[PDB]
Amino acid sequence: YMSRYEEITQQLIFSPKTWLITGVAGFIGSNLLEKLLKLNQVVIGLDNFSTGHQYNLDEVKTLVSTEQWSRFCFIEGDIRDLTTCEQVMKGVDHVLHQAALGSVPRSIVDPITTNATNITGFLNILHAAKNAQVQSFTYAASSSTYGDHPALPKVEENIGNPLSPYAVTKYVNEIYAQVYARTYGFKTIGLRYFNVFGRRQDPNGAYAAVIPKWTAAMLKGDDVYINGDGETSRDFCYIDNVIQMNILSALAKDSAKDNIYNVAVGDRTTLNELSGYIYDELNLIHHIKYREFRSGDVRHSQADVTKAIDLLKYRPNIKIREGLRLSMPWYVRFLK
Amino acid sequence: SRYEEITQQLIFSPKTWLITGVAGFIGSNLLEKLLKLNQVVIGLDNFSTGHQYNLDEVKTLVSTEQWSRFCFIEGDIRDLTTCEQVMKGVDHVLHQAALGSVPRSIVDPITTNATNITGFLNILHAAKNAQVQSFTYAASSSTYGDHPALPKVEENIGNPLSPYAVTKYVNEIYAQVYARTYGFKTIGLRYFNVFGRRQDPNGAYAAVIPKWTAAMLKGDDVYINGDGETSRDFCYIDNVIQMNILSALAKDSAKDNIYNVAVGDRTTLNELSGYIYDELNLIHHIKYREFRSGDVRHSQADVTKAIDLLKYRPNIKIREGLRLSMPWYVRFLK
Ligand SMILES: NC(=O)c1ccc[n+]([C@@H]2O[C@H](COP(=O)([O-])OP(=O)(O)OC[C@H]3O[C@@H](n4cnc5c(N)ncnc54)[C@H](O)[C@@H]3O)[C@@H](O)[C@H]2O)c1
Ligand SMILES: NC(=O)c1ccc[n+]([C@@H]2O[C@H](COP(=O)([O-])OP(=O)(O)OC[C@H]3O[C@@H](n4cnc5c(N)ncnc54)[C@H](O)[C@@H]3O)[C@@H](O)[C@H]2O)c1
Ligand SMILES: CC(=O)N[C@H]1[C@@H](OP(=O)(O)OP(=O)(O)OC[C@H]2O[C@@H](n3ccc(=O)[nH]c3=O)[C@H](O)[C@@H]2O)O[C@H](CO)[C@H](O)[C@@H]1O
Ligand SMILES: CC(=O)N[C@H]1[C@@H](OP(=O)(O)OP(=O)(O)OC[C@H]2O[C@@H](n3ccc(=O)[nH]c3=O)[C@H](O)[C@@H]2O)O[C@H](CO)[C@H](O)[C@@H]1O
Repeated sequence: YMSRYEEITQQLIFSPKTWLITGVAGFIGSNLLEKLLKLNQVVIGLDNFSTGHQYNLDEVKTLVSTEQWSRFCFIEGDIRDLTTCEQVMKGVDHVLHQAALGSVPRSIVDPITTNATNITGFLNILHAAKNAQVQSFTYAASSSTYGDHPALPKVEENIGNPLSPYAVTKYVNEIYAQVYARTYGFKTIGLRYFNVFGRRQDPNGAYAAVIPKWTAAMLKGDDVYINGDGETSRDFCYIDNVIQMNILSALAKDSAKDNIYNVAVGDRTTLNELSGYIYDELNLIHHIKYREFRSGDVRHSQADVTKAIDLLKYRPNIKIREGLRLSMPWYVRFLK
Repeated sequence: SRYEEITQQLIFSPKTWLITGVAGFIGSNLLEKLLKLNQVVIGLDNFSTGHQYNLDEVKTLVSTEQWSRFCFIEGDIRDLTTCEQVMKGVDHVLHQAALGSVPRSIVDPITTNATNITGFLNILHAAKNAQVQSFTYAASSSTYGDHPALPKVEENIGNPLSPYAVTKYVNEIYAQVYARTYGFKTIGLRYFNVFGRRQDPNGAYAAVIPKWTAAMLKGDDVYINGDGETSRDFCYIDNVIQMNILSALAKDSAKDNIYNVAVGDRTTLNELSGYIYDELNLIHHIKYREFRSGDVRHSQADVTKAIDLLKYRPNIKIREGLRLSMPWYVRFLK
């Protein structure tokens, strides 16, 4: 069970609130859209259809009641534009900010647009929220912030130098958030994600995350590439864990705010083991080439998640193996 | 001696310099020096906190031939196309364009962010793609933040205390990342409260020295935010010009590095009001309020790094600096 979460969701259903999800047509955003509409919350959504999709919002329509859906007001717009950020914050209680351009390679290839999206856009949204005097503010940080720090597991206090323009932007999100707490008393929570996966994560496009990437390759019967030696390790975290933690953070005690928390499970899968898992779970649904290391890459990733467990009563319920089983059906229906 | 050695070689084989923030306090002082060295100079400013009249002044201090190898473009660092075009044929970049003032950034962090981050990145990236010989940018002693140790060593850094402080720390991190992923080595200069000729005395954001000088001349109130025991390493302008040039022409091993630019002296605000007063009286010529929010408490540089790797010689200290600066202010404000 996820008791605290269970309690807070109950709390929400009785006294519903108005939420803003930026990046709401994206992977994590539309997943938050699902849960929040299933709790009868009023939700304002903001996306620009950069990496996000209309079909993800169309999917959530089929997944919820028409009554629940009529409380969703979606706005097409850009976080890089301040006035739209201000317009979108009117009467908002809780801010879940997921809008950004991900991908470490994307940021090497084009650090300028990545900067405007992930720094300027984050600040537009943060400032607008402080000005609107929202009840809470939660934003997507990253495990990439750990940079070249060698120790495992990864604790929130200890980071190294950033290895990618992507990492810089996300780290900058944290600095700004902390500084907003210092100067305005606006307390936020930053969630450092550790490779999230699950339903609605884009398998198409040159910048696809590894799990939906390999899944599409394996299904079609194409080559599956391993960047380096495959001993590179990750703490893959199924979406529902991220969903739990965003909501936990939005209704967190005040003393629990102005904090950074790892969002993961505490596990360590190498890229070799992962291929094996994505092979097995696709077999039971009835249907390898090594190259050089990706540049600006983090080597090993494993979260120490006890801070979230401690302060927020986070209870991670879904490990990678169970996560893949729940996700593979969705990907088959998607690429058929 | 190394600085004087360098400046001579510059006279003999002049290089092309890009100065961003050329119409501002530090930038215009760099202009005057470079033009006195017969350097080809390209200047970029948007006249935000800068001034056409600062250029006019430099024009009067330098011959008309030296003034003809100055190409000024009015424009904004926030626009990448202008950052790209201004890099044409450039040898050395001195990046000085930014919006200072901690209080400015508390009222309006979005605007401070756009210029100090977006604009900085714009100019970093263009120089990287232009393949210039060097890139040196203005960093800040503010990025020491809440770190209590004295003196201030480049390595030992605390939490930033303001939006302005963030932007200037971000400049360092991006510079580090560009060295990492693109092999483009830069130098960041942590300036420590610079003063001298052309530091704007007007407006709500004026630094202590020009502001206090202005008010003492006008008989207005002189305000000390808090203790008066709040302390700084006031750096005379000619020391900064020296570092900028030493950094522009560093050997490869001295690049991808950060340097404190200061003198190594600690001066309290109480002491400063006395010093400025002393120096104004010699040219034939106080209320306590609350601490300024997001202020750094004590600031004093250890400048041993710059001395070792860049052969820096901190020449002018507070007193001689004020004596050199005071006549400029009287003539200007009159
Ligand atoms: N996916 C991971 O494993 C992971 C890990 C760490 C951090 N994050 C962060 O989580 C957040 C969501 O990632 P995701 O996996 O859902 O990726 P995604 O690309 O599916 O979601 C991003 C969404 O933000 C929207 N967006 C981007 N720029 C925008 C703009 N300027 N204006 C309006 N909307 C904009 C996109 O259209 C998209 O809908 C991002 O901040 C990402 O950097 C993700
Ligand atoms: N003076 C100090 O005490 C001190 C200390 C540490 C760091 N710095 C930094 O040193 C640099 C020089 O500043 P200064 O002290 O000469 O102040 P200043 O205000 O006189 O100079 C700033 C110049 O940059 C220009 N500018 C601002 N935004 C611009 C933009 N977007 N596009 C083009 N031009 C723009 C302004 O018009 C002005 O000419 C800045 O980076 C400042 O933040 C100053
Ligand atoms: C540990 C870390 O910093 N994680 C962050 C990083 O994800 P990652 O870059 O870790 O996620 P990813 O799925 O892009 O890469 C995972 C690993 O798989 C490798 N790979 C990928 C595809 C392929 O076809 N073959 C292959 O070998 C890739 O080189 C990497 O080592 O950035 C993401 C944003 O996009 C998130 O912010 C993550 O938190
Ligand atoms: C130590 C530090 O972080 N220094 C940085 C910070 O300068 P500072 O903000 O320290 O420079 P400043 O000239 O604004 O003020 C210095 C001191 O003077 C005090 N004061 C000022 C005006 C007044 O009327 N009365 C009064 O008491 C002010 O509160 C502060 O304690 O930002 C500058 C650019 O903006 C530079 O980047 C400096 O490197």
